[PDB]
Amino acid sequence: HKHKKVKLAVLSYYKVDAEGKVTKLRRECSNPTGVFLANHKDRLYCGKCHSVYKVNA
Amino acid sequence: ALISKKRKLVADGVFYAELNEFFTRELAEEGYSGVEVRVTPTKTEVIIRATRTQDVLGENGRRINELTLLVQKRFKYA
Amino acid sequence: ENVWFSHPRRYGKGSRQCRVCSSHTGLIRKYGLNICRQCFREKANDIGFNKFR
Amino acid sequence: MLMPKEDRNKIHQYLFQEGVVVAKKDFNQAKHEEIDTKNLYVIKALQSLTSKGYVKTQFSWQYYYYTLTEEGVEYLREYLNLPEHIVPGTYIQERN
Amino acid sequence: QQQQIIKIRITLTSTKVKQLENVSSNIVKNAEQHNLVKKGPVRLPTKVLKISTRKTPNGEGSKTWETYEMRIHKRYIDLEAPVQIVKRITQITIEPGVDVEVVVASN
RNA sequence: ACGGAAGGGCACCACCAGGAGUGGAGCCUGCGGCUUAAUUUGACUCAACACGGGGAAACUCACCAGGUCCAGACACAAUAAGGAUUGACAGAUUGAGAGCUCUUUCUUGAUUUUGUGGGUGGUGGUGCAUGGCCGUUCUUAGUUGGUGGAGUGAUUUGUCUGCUUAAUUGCGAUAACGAACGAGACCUUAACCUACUAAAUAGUGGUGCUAGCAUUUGCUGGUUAUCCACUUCUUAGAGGGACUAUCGGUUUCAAGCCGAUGGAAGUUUGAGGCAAUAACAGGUCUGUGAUGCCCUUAGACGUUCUGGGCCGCACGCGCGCUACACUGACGGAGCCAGCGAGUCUAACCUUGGCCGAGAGGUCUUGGUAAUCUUGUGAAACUCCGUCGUGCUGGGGAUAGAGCAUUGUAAUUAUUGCUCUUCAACGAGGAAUUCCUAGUAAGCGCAAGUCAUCAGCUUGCGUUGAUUACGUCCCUGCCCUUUGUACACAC
Ligand SMILES: [Mg+2]
Ligand SMILES: [Mg+2]
Ligand SMILES: [Mg+2]
Ligand SMILES: [Mg+2]
Ligand SMILES: [Mg+2]
Ligand SMILES: [Mg+2]
Ligand SMILES: [Mg+2]
Ligand SMILES: [Mg+2]
Ligand SMILES: [Mg+2]
Ligand SMILES: [Mg+2]
Ligand SMILES: [Mg+2]
Ligand SMILES: [Mg+2]
Ligand SMILES: [Mg+2]
Ligand SMILES: [Mg+2]
Ligand SMILES: [Mg+2]
Ligand SMILES: [Mg+2]
Ligand SMILES: [Mg+2]
Ligand SMILES: [Mg+2]
Ligand SMILES: [Mg+2]
Repeated sequence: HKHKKVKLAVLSYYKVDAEGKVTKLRRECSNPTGVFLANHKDRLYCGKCHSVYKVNA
Repeated sequence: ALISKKRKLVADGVFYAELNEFFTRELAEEGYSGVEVRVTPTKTEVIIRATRTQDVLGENGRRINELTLLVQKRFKYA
Repeated sequence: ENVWFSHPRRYGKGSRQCRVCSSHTGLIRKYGLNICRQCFREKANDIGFNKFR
Repeated sequence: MLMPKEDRNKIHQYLFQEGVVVAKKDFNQAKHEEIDTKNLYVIKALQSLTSKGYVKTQFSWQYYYYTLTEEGVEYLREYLNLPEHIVPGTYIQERN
Repeated sequence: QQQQIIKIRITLTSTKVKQLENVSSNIVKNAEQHNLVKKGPVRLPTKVLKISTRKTPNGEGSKTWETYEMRIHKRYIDLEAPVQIVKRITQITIEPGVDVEVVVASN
């Protein structure tokens, strides 16, 4: 009754030697707990914004 | 704290009854007999009438400051 | 994370209980005793309530 | 079921800080006096302590008096990472 | 500070008339040989707190009732005394079972 | 112990003389039955049935239809940090803005999960396993032993024929004598105190100071370093007071009883509180974190949330409210209690002003209280009117429409108010209850319950009878003699 907790490695971060610099799109925003979140269907899961969250991507 | 004398003296009796039952349950092996409450200005003193006044006072004051801490913590005493 | 766990208990029987046994029935509220009738009988002497007449 | 480690720490440190806890038998109270956590949390944390020892429990009119034990002081001081026997925790503190 | 009138009222409340009248006697005497102008101890009507209960913990039986009583006795004394000495004599020796309230008036 | 055996007693939970009734009506309320998803239960003569403080909208709650949660300690074996576990927006789903569960992908981090033991909780069972408490026998007057006497003994006497008392209370009789418990004493309360102590939180008289009158002092409003005095009334401490006193009668001339006088008081001065021994398979496990044992413990009998039921209506019974009218209803006016309770330890008791027919609303006020609500200006009652013997201007059930208040929520109408509807009921059968003086009865008020709700209870005062001061006829209980094949005791 939970996520399978599969051996998930780092996601949304492609490589470090990707011909040849580090390639991590979605430049660091004010959401540090940067970090990658859930997209369900044109939505994002509010994870750190306890007060205000006005952004859509 | 701005209470009528009626409700104040009733609360004082209820305070005594609860103290008595608490000491009855805690001070069993200590031979607890009864309790007395003298309310003086700036201090309320609770006299515990017990048979063996040694174990109730523990060693160097054990089980008597434990009781003082418990009583002030339940009844909100500074 | 639990909004379904509490319904109003501000007035009425369920809002009060005996300070001795936590019973909602036979509760004596005069002068703020908040003790049920049975426990009051067993504890009236050391509250200060006595039988005279 | 569960209990956050921060709340369990802030109850254990409170217990060790004076040796006693008083908790009204009222689950759902959502705020113990002078402990920044749930009343249910303090009752169950101290119950877990009591079952393995470490604590004496008395009820007395719906109020859950809790006392530290001489063998539970050692467990709490190892738990809270305090200097060994330097702080009694904190019974024999001032008057002596 | 030096022989100044205070307009004090000492209100004595208790459930035990004997000790209540001992404290009242002590106050009146300490006013007497200290040469005060005092309004004698006024005795307010006794308050009888009545609680009427059924005797049976269940409901069976003849319907027998009990009336438990608590008696509250109230007195008060008015004094015109220097504050320091009467404070020293009345802060001390507070007998148990008697609640003492000392209040200053601007009358 | 019992007796459809004899005798003696006692008692308005018996009767006599009577009073008020109840039983008949309509409503209220409890109980059985019926109904039901559930209509949760316990109690069934006194000694169940306005009882469980049981006036349940939710809660209470124990039941029914459902939905969550774990608040399953602790120990052991596994599960995990290549993550044991936790929580969620949105939608589906759901009564539900319960991430309950799914879809989804985020979050969290030996706090937990699974199993085994073991715990915990339970208004689940068992009151015929118990404790405590309560009720009942019985608030009756009874119970017990030491020494002595009787008897092999179990046992018996004392502890009794009589008289007397409320009392095994006494006077007496006496193989018993002297004692203890119970009764009494005691305690609380009610009544008296011009005698004591005192009071701006009680009251009164003067008046420093006034002041308003009608008048020339009658009625009153105001201030206590904007006064003096006092304690009769009130309060409450300490005391006093009654001991059935005095006198007469009567008694075995004793215990006592009766009458008169006096007295605040002469029914144990009134009423209560406490209250022995031995018991009851009396009630309560549904008051208790009192409790043995049994049951259950994660799809729970734990706990919570939503909804419903507890109130359901061919009917049978109990406690009651309102009545059947003129000893009244209605309108106006007069107009008088005592016992209480009450908020800053949060909205309690509410004056006054204003608004509104009303219920109520609104702005302030005082009171943690002998202070303020509150002189609780209560109702019955009194007077003057209207009505006029007509189910009538008696009665107010049932029902309609509307305005409010409490509360999250008022539908199965919470309650209140207004207008309308205007039933039975013409004094109640067999039967049956309570009661002897400030009592019965009538009348309300406060308190408990309580957010709201009393037709209930616990108290309080207001008005205030008639009848008898007795008997053993009925009922019940106790005692003596007696009979017994009863002792699980008719
Ligand atoms: Mg008759
Ligand atoms: Mg009738
Ligand atoms: Mg009838
Ligand atoms: Mg329910
Ligand atoms: Mg003998
Ligand atoms: Mg005998
Ligand atoms: Mg006796
Ligand atoms: Mg007596
Ligand atoms: Mg006087
Ligand atoms: Mg029984
Ligand atoms: Mg019912
Ligand atoms: Mg009055
Ligand atoms: Mg008519
Ligand atoms: Mg009419
Ligand atoms: Mg009308
Ligand atoms: Mg109701
Ligand atoms: Mg009732
Ligand atoms: Mg009869
Ligand atoms: Mg024969």
